[PDB]
Amino acid sequence: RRRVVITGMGMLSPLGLDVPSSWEGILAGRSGIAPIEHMDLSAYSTRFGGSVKGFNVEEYLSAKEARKLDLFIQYGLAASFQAVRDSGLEVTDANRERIGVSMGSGIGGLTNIENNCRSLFEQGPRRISPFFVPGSIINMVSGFLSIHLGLQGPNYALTTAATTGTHSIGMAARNIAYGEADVMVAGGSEMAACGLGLGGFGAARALSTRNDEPTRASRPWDRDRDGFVLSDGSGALVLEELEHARARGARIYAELVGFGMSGDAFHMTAPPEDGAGAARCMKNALRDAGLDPRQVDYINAHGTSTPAGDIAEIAAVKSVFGEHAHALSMSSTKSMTGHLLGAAGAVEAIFSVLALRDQVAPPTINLDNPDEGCDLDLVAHEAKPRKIDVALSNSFGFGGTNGTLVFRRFA
Amino acid sequence: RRRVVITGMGMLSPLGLDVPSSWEGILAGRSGIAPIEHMDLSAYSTRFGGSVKGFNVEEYLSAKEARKLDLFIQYGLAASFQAVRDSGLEVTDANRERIGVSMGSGIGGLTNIENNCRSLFEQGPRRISPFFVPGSIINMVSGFLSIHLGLQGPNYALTTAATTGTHSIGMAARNIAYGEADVMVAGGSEMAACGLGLGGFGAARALSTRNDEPTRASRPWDRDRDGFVLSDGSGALVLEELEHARARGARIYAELVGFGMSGDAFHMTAPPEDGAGAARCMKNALRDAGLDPRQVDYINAHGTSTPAGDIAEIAAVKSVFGEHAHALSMSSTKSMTGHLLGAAGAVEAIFSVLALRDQVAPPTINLDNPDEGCDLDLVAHEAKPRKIDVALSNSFGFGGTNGTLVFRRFA
Ligand SMILES: CC(C)NC(=O)c1cc[nH]n1
Ligand SMILES: CC(C)NC(=O)c1cc[nH]n1
Repeated sequence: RRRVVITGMGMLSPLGLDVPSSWEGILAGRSGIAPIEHMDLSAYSTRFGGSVKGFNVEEYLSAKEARKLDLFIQYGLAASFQAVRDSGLEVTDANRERIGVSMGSGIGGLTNIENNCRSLFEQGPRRISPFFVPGSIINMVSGFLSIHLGLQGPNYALTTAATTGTHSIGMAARNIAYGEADVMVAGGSEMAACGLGLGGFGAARALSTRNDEPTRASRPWDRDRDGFVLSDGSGALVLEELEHARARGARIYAELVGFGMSGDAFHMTAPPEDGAGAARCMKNALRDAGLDPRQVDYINAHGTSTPAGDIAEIAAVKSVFGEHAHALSMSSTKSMTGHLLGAAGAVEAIFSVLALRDQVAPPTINLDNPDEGCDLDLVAHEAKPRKIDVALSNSFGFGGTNGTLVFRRFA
Repeated sequence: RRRVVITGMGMLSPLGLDVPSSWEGILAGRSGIAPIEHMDLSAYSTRFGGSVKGFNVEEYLSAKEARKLDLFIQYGLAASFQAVRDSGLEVTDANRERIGVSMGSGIGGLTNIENNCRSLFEQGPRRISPFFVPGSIINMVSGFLSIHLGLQGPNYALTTAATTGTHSIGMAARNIAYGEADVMVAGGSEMAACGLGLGGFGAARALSTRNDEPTRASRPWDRDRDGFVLSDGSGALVLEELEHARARGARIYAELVGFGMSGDAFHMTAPPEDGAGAARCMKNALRDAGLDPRQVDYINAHGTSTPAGDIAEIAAVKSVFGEHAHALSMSSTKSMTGHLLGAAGAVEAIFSVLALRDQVAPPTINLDNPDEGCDLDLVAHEAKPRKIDVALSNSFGFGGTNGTLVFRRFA
């Protein structure tokens, strides 16, 4: 089985329009959460979220091309273009069949759907945009990236709710490991802040309603948590076979050593109280990496700020790591970014890789009063410089679909 | 030890095809910035700039000669011919060895290089013009001017990015001071508005992207500034030893009393936040002039409309001038002209000399909301008649290369 390394990273998040600006916010404990400006939400129970501020699509695409694409596609292409530039890779006739794309989304083009739905109900079907389908379907980040850069390798898209970015990266790594590609651009994107998004998650009572203090709403493992915060953006990584990277003198950030999956097979939105599914998934990833639990230094948690979810993840980490659960550091960067849904696993993979580069555990902000049994090192309030050789990233999605990635300092 | 005065000036700018037309625009607060007409930029993130409008090279050169020369050389020769005519100097066998030229450029013949590169890639090397080298190299403004007018004195060219025009004038003044010339034609020219120029500065994210309001894009010290505006043109001055000027009854505009240089030694494109390099450079120029900071009445700023640059220049002016920083007037004429790069220091030297002639500080247009700490007299919006005995002109360039000129009312 071939080794897979990370040679390029790209991002849009509520904290920044690139990786270095986002990471500066993470290490400073900055919130990207604010009242939403782009629609009137006076009728909604949640009126805040994590928006991308000041995005200029014309840095990436012509105004002509951009007009045809939903925001989630613009965001996915921005992160992908950043990652490919960051990698330094040159695409040629000799390698274009060996370079593929796996960029996913949880909910896809809900804004475009809403806008075309308005035209349809008011004025009938002949008002629908000709670009409605190709500019809204989830696989068009992978499609449009492949067309723009001439990538002819495996071309697909995952949609697994909060697990999307984690599955996208893990399965792209499998393509490289088993020899069906040498390079993959993998990750996810999301822009679900429309009436149907805030209204839909609101109707399921999944969202924090702390409208008076939006920056305090996302509070993983805190006793006063009341649901997740909806956020927008994108993450992309260039995954590359090790000898391919070495041959061209690529800068290597870290090694992707492990990928695990499981299903809870329990409930449509609630985890089992002991997080048994999450425990199996983390053990599967560590076994894939050939690592003992005692070798893990940092966990980037799922940690969405939900009553049932946050405590199930603690139970799963205690089950897998035993006494070592009190030696590792675990934090939820969703305390600062909110929940990017299909992009969460992509941006959190990048944060896990930068924790390895910079030897620092990002904080869990807003952890004022840890709940019953939440007695691990959850890196409350402030970043913690420490030794990190192995970093684990968890994603648990609606339906009980679980994914874990394991990254290692490269040697 | 000899005194140096200005006896002739010439210009092409986005505001006019000569000095008086350009200065009328400056004092009226007119913008020279517009959507670019000479190429299709529909695919670029910046689609506007400061173009020279209605330039006729046949006013200066035969069609034969002009066809051999890049636009930046045509522009440099136009300004130089204007300055020499303006000075009234007669070139003879008795003085031609005592008259030299120092005309520079930041980027030089990028248009010609791009056009010859197209021929080379499509049709191979025998399609390259025989005039490609002598018609594109930066020293051919000095070369062609010397041949056309029979000037046999010191003959050279500076290339120091945004500092080019300032270094060119200061070093020409040193030649006269030290006795190696009695007259120098000095300044700079630029025409970087080709695909490689807009594309190159765009790729570095150095340019404003305010395509919806081009005349509002250049907004030095304004909280909503987002990078510089690329502009084209040329400036030339006839510098002359004082007794030489007096003897022939020359009209004297002003005295060039000081020239200072420094390097930031900090970063390739960013200044130090406190502008320590700019402060050393201004002090060096004042020490050269034998002036105290309290004697400065007007500063023509570098003021390019960049986030880091504009606030560094304020810090440097506060450091050098102390309480007097609130008594002098400082403005950026790039608010109107945009950034002429290698020509910026030449056209801004001319504006500093005319501020002395006319006793008026040109405005900083578009200064709607001055940023934190930008609380000096920045001559917002409208020209300000006032007493000006001493005017300073600043230029700070890529690489941290700094130059300052000091001009005085002549007595
Ligand atoms: C999103 C739901 C189904 N899952 C969890 O919150 C969770 C926590 C631990 N294992 N699973
Ligand atoms: C062009 C860059 C390198 N320099 C400045 O903008 C600047 C401002 C004050 N000192 N330096």
